[PDB]
Amino acid sequence: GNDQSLRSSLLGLRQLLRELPGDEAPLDALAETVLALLAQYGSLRIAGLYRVRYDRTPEPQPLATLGEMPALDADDLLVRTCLERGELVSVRQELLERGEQRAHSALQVCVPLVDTDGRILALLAVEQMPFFVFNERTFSLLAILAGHIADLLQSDRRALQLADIDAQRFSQYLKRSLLDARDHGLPACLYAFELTDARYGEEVQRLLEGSQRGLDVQLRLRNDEGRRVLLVLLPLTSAEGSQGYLQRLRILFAERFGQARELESLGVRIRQYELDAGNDRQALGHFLFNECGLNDQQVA
Repeated sequence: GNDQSLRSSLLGLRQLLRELPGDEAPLDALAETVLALLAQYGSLRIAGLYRVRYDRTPEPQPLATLGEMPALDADDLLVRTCLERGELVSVRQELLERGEQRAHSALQVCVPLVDTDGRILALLAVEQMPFFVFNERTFSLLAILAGHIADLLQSDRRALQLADIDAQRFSQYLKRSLLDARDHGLPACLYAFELTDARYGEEVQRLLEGSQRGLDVQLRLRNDEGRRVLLVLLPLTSAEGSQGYLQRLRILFAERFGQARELESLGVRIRQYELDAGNDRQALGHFLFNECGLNDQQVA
């Protein structure tokens, strides 16, 4: 619902990124797009996007602006606090209620774009947004969006990392889904498909791999019982979405194989794990290693 809008925005951004020449710095090239996306989700009126250097200081000249963005500062406390802390920070509501923003010449909120490593890539500095959005629901969707954007921009150093790009993407997406769940209660779903019948194993895996679509990420593995397992993560997906995912998958299996066969008749054992906040912090381990028969060398 809300989840598909977010996913759609992120898929749009990933597409632009993928089409980018290659001599072009993604943060420079797509800055206006990133600012527009942030503006749309936070109903922002006046804002700026700034590059953040390797020492957590911002470059004063904006990559992009929205509305009548002022020049920055000299050492604005909100700007400093945000980059220091690597977290979103806001002024107190009462400053806005008093009308004290023009005098005091202050911002309203600062949002850092931090990847799954805790690397700060960019700063969103908001001068103006409507009072009715100056709240925790909005601040939270900005933080969610800023993190996923930062992860997508992280589109280098995998040209310097040793792992298959597919394993690298699954690992990053999983960590991010864990943060989305722990920090904001956003849902995601992991499906594990264990292929127990070696006659159909090959073609089932091919069908499953071929089904991959927008943001879903997969990892091909062998478990401790000798059997192929295909792990599928559905980021930013509610229960209605992840249940719908399997319904589509069953239709696909029916096209390919018997309409008179169910997936399970092909030796497919399905296991599912909904990521949560109230979840056990060790329960994902039991799912992955034990239930799925995997190990911490294959999933980390």
